[PDB]
Amino acid sequence: TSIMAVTFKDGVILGADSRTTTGAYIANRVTDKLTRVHDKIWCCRSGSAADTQAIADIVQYHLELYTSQYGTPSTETAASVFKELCYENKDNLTAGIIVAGYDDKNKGEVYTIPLGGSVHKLPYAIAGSGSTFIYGYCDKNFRENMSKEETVDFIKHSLSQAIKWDGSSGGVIRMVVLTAAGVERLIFYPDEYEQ
Amino acid sequence: TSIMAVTFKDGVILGADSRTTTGAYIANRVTDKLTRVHDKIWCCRSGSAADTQAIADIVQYHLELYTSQYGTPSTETAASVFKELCYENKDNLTAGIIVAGYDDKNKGEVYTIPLGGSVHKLPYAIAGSGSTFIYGYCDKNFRENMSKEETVDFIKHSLSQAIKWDGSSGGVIRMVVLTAAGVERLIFYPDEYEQL
Amino acid sequence: TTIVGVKFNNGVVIAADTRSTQGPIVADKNCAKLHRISPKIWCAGAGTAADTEAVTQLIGSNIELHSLYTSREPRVVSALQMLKQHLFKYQGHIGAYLIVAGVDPTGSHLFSIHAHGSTDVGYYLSLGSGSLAAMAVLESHWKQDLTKEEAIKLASDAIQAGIWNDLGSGSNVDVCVMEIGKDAEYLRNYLTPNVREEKQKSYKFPRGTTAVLKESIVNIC
Amino acid sequence: FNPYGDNGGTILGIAGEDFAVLAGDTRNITDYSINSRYEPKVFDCGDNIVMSANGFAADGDALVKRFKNSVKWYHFDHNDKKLSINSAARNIQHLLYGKRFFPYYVHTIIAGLDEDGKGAVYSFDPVGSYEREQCRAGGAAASLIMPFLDNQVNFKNQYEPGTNGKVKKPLKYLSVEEVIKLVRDSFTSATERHIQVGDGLEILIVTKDGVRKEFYELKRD
Amino acid sequence: SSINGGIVVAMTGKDCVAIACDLRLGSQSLGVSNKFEKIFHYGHVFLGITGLATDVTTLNEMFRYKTNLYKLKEERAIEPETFTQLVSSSLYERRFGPYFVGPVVAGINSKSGKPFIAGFDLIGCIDEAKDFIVSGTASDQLFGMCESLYEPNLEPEDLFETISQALLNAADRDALSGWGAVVYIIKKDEVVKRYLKMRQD
Amino acid sequence: TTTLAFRFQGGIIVAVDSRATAGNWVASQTVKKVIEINPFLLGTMAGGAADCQFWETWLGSQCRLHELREKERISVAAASKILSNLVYQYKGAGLSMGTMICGYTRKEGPTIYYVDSDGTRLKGDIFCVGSGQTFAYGVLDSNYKWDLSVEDALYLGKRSILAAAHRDAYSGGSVNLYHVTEDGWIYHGNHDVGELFWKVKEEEGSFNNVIG
Amino acid sequence: TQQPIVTGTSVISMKYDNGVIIAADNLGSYGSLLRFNGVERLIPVGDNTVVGISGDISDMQHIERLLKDLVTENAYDNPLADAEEALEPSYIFEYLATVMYQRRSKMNPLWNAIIVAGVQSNGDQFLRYVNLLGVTYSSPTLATGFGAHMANPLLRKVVDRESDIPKTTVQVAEEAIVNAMRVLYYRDARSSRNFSLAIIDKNTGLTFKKNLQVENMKWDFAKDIKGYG
Amino acid sequence: MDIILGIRVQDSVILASSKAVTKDSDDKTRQLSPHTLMSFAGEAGDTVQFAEYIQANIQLYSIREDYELSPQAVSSFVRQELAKSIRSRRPYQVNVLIGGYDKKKNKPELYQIDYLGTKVELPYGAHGYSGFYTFFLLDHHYRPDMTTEEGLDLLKLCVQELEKRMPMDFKGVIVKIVDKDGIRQVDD
Amino acid sequence: MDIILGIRVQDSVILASSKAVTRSVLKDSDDKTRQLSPHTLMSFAGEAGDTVQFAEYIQANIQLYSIREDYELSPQAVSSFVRQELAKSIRSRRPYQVNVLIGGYDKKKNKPELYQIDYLGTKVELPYGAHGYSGFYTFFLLDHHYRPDMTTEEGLDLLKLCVQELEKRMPMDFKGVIVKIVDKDGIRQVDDF
Repeated sequence: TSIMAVTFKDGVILGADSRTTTGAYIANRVTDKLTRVHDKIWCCRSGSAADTQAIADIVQYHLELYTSQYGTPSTETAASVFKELCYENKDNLTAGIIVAGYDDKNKGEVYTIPLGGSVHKLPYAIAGSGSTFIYGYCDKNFRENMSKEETVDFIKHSLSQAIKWDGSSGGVIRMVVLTAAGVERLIFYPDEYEQ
Repeated sequence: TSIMAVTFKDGVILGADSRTTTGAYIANRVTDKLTRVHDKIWCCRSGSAADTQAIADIVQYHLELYTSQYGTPSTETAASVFKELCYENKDNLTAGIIVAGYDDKNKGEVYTIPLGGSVHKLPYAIAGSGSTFIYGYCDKNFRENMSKEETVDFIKHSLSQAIKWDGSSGGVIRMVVLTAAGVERLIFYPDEYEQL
Repeated sequence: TTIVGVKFNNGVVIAADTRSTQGPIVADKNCAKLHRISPKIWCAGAGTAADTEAVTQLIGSNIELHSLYTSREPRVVSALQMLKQHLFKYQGHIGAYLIVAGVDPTGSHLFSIHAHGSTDVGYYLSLGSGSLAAMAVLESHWKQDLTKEEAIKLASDAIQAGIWNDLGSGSNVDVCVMEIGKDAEYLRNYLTPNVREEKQKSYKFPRGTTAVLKESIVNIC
Repeated sequence: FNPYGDNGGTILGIAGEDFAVLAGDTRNITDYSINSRYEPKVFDCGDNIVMSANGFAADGDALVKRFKNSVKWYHFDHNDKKLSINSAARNIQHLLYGKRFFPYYVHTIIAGLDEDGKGAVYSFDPVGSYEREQCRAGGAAASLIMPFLDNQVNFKNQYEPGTNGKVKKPLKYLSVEEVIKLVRDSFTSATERHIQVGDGLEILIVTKDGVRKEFYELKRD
Repeated sequence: SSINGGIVVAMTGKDCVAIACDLRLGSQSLGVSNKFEKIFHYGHVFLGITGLATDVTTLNEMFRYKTNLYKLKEERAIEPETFTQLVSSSLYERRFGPYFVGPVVAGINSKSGKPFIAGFDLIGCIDEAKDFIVSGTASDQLFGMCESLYEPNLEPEDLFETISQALLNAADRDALSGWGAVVYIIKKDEVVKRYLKMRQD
Repeated sequence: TTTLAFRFQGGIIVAVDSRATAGNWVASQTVKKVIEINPFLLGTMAGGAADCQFWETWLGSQCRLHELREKERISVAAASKILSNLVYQYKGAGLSMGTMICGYTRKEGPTIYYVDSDGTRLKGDIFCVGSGQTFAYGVLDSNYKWDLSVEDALYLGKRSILAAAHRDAYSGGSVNLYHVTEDGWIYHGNHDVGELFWKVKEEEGSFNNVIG
Repeated sequence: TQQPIVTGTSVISMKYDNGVIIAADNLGSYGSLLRFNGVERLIPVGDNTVVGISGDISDMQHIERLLKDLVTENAYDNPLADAEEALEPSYIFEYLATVMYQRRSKMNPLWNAIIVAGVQSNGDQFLRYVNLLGVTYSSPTLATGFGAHMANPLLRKVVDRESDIPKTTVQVAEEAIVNAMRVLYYRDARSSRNFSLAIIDKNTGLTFKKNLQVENMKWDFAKDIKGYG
Repeated sequence: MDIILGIRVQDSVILASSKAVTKDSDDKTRQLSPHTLMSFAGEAGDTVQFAEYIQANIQLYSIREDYELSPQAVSSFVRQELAKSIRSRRPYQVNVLIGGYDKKKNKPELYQIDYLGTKVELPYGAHGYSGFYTFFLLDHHYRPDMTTEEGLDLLKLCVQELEKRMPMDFKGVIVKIVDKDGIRQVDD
Repeated sequence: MDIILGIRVQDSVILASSKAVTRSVLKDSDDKTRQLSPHTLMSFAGEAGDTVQFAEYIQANIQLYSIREDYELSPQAVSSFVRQELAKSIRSRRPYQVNVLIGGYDKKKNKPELYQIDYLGTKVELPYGAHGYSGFYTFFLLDHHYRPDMTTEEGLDLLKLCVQELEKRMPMDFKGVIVKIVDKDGIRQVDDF
């Protein structure tokens, strides 16, 4: 419902909320919208849950085969696999997917795949129903070559605004940092971003 | 359409875009969406042009009659007239109105009448198709008391973002300031706000 | 169907084409679309022709009665208000889309009125099926300082573009100029670029070709 | 998704005593917008056979190219034997009926010379019914041309003067010039009364010598 | 509308007019009558009505009523232009409830002496043409025939032949018309009514 | 469209009109509504022209193959049942067809079968299928007998077609006659309906209601 | 396939005496939301072909991948793949039209309007149009979608017939294209201020201009409009 | 459904009406005037209501003026009533045949009025599909100088053709004759 | 539209089928029956085209079985086969809209048998039955007058009464009826009914 990915200076941070609603009722108050595809190169998905889970499983299997047979996949390879899966089933699935990854050569890459199967790189990406309320703010407060803490603060502010102004979005704020050091998981509770 | 009204220390400030579209075609690019219903009471209209114009004319007539009979109506009175008109004919009208006025209450006053004819009094209000993209921003850059220049800059930034991200909004930015000195009209062209 | 209005430094100019069709068939090839509301307040209509004619005549009669009652020259704002209130009362069922130009003691005015009852103000306006080509031409070749000749030529060029590029528009061009301080000047068939050209044969039947059963005389006189 | 569309053309085929004429307008349009002013629809398919499909442009082009391929394969498989007009008509009928449940949205007219050397015109319906005729018009202006041809070619409703409608006007041989004049007059009238008709007239004449082409200008140049 | 059939065509000649109409009346495919005339005259102005036959008869009766009252009140026969305005106003009075008719008015003004023809739409939009007016289920064929055949300033003898040929050839291509035709040639003081011989009847 | 066919001592008489209309506009008045299946078989066109032409030409090809293989002319019943079985496969796909298969064979004499697009196939003596079938069928029923000469039968067919054309707005541009005998069909020309109406009114005192 | 999600905008093109000019904006609208910017919709094929695509952009990427594959395939076992056996605008247009018609016939169309522009090997300018349903036609000036209603009337004022093509210089055609783009930005709600333009000339070759911006706009008179009465 | 037929012979008007209501003794006729009869067909009891209303109006006129209306005036009145009915809520779905003998001109007359309000005054007429199965015979065996017996024989032929060639069983027919002496019913 | 009636007596089965083929009336002498076997007859009604095809298919299958086995199928076996075919067709792409009556004479038991089957596949063994709307008009007569011990003449009289009632009551004119009789001597057709 509120999904984001930003590449600052040393890697990529992907952030999301944790609210899953089956209508006006909250079906899952704390859901993990961040799914691992490989060790690196993994981000969050929006839209229908079943389609996104199936696409994520298929992409994970395909990239496992790619790693076993031809070396190590890049972020663009995962973006292409997602694009093919979304485009060939254009009339069958409604997912919407952002893919974020890290590698030594490029040091952080993001790809956006909306409904219809198109793919765009962009320096930062926002998606979901709540992101509609943060289009201006994210445009007014994004800079290239930021530090990790500044990126965490920017994601926290944007996701807090999205949670506040969207009914179907917002539990806790989950963040994943992918850099050369490794993969780091962060969680921010409502008492933090609401104040 | 993107419309907003914010109260500051010396009064109230109203801002609007100048785009009217029929489907995907821009019928008007110099639209004036700021309507005067009393000397220091103005309204911002969104939705059906005919409904909003008719409601504004009727409210202006009622306020003129009130002035002839009673004196100077308050902004709450104009908001009440708008609410009555919108609520009585909710099934046949599509109009979202923001009523902003400066009077002895000071610091300006803003009322919101969304679809359905409800009334809400807010320090600042946004409306239109382009407001959805500037909600969070306006919640992070608003303060209760601001000067004239700061308020103008805030309006300019908000409407610039709304025009940038909404295809139904565009053109020039028109602003109206209501203070004890009177009424001021400001125009900001695309060569100015497309950067800041 | 293409109607254009352009304001110039000393008044307003309105122009239209002279084609009236029903479906893909051309009914009238010299139809008049410039309707006179008052001697110096004119209007051009698009949409249902009958509705446009009836509403213009009704508003003109009402404004004439008002002018006689008040002993003052009619104002185009009064006509605009009457038209907009009437159309809003009928909620767009009266399919008239009007461009109203005029000159009153308060100056020259140009407005556009839609079926549902919404009005717009501008220095140049276009309405109809060929309105997009006319609007493109107006956007391409307009400036603040326009003489009467420049405004007339711009309106005529917009109408010509609408004629040449829109299938629903064609035939001739009619132009009315208000020109504050002067009488309104009407120019019907200002441009006639669509002659029919001579046919290859004459089709005059010989007398007696048609077989006649009975011939009588009607007492009508 | 709607897999069909209309491009608004008009074609006409007339068979003479020793010649055939197939004419068509060159205007391609869609929903009151002019796609092109010169988009030919009448093609020489070979073996002195001239074919024209009117209506859906894509289906017409597909049918024309399929018929040309069929002619090529017929020449390959039968020692370059010339394809007769009736054989071509039957082959086109089979081609049209092969997709009856997803039919071409076109009306087809083919013209040539028969095995005896006389002009032959064959008309087809969208689902594959064909008949040999002397004069056949297709398109949106067919209803505005066929009565005129019936009056001026078959001399219908005409009688010799002085007989009080007892002796019909005898049929007379018409040269190719007279057919050309009648076609030009009919297309001029169609251009006058139909918005979708008229940017240029292209005529193909088939005789024993071969196929020749003529072009004339219409309104909306 | 378009369930009874019928076509009317009016043309303007030199100091004269012509108005012709078919005679078929039917219920869809079935033919009922071959004598249903669709042309009437009041004073010196002629009116032809196509479309629903019931509405044709109702309009004829109402217009005769109004014209008789006009003659009684004003002590003068009504002119073609005033009658055209009256018909347009009467048709517009039934907005949203219109008569499913196509009217055509013809006649020569008594005072000025010039010919006049006009046509009306469903709701009374006046279409004034100086060459010809057509109405009915075969209006496309009538338009084609008139565009191909009509010439300006025709003598009544040639005008009759032209309008008769146009009407007959247009009716021969229409399934809901062509059970007999009647033509009126109208001059300053003389009117001639002729019946035509045609196929299918 | 009337397309009548009846049996008599001399064989079979088939009579059709030639009017084709689309949206109340007459598309053509020279439409051949009789399909010559082979030198010994005729069929009538009603419903969809393309379906009738295509499938009756296919039936002619099948009959040619049958006569090549069996060295014997195919009976009318066999050809009619072949056509009916072919049509029954395509039922529900939108085919529209009403046909009269008429043939004179040595074994079965003169025979007329009616086959529609719904799969019905029935043998009969008199058939009239079309928009104006009622008037022609009434005329035939009023003036039928298994004693008529060839000329009387041809005139009866012309009269029935004329009545149908006069009382139906979708029928009648011309009249086409065919006479089927054991040696095949004979074509008896094309007669204009307009002239035929006047000729019949002058000879027989019918159509008094029409002024002439 | 069944409905477009992310859509492009009008593509305009015209012929001048020595070649073709084709321009298109860089917007990736998502309905009423201008979601994506900097999207290139003019695909260069070879040194002599430019393909302009309007409509669904996922299908645009699909057919540009198809064009890349076709270029790769043309070079296989072709020693003259760069001199005389190279791809031509006519071949590319025929392949694209065949693909579009085959997609239409299967009720699974590519929601695009495509303009193919270039210079043939004999020096003749090629400029043709295709779309869904496989409808093809040619004209001295072409425009897709919204630009078909506003850009074409202006361009036809310069090149109205075939005989006008030899009389039009490259400068006049480029000025007309820029003016048409400015008008489209004036009156189209799905338009963008930035656009790309390609010129194919028989002598000079392929010139690509990216990051162009609409300028010299008029907004001063808007200060004089107030209210609606 | 229901069959209504009428033939005007040189000195009489013959009207034939179906006797089936979906009863076998149904009289679908009303004597409007001693020299004017009307047969009605179509929908349900709206037909009876319309016929009774017309009959009451005509009887009131005859009582007031002591002078019966001509068939033309009666037909015009019925056509006006139907035309008013169609343009308002609750229209009448009634098709009528009016047969009357004009004493002033000494002549029979027959009028056919549709439910919409269309009047023709044919020499012979029918309402419904009965025109399809009979109009050929009436186009072949009708003269303007025929007598009453010839008209009765022609009507018998038409009724037999209707029975033979119509899938609907209308349960016989009832025949009325209008002439100088008034209205009689044929008992054959 | 089509009247199909069947009655069973102590030693015979009587079947009656209408003649009208109206769709305007084309044929008035249609025989809506097929001889499955010398002791088994089938009467059919329903949709046009389907009935004749289904009847001929059943007849061909029964004749093929009889030729292959040199033995005649009992009426119960034929009824079961027809019901199974209808039940298979009910869930196919193009089901047959056919209602059938089967009249047979079991020679092994020397006993008449009557079966009624609908297009759905509901088979019932009844002393008498009807397909369509004729049941509504003839059921009173059949319930009041029928006896298990009846002769051919009594059954014919009852059928005449039922046909007269149908003529007096049915708004549709079925234009007579054709009556066939199945007994130990085979199948016969009566005349002057």
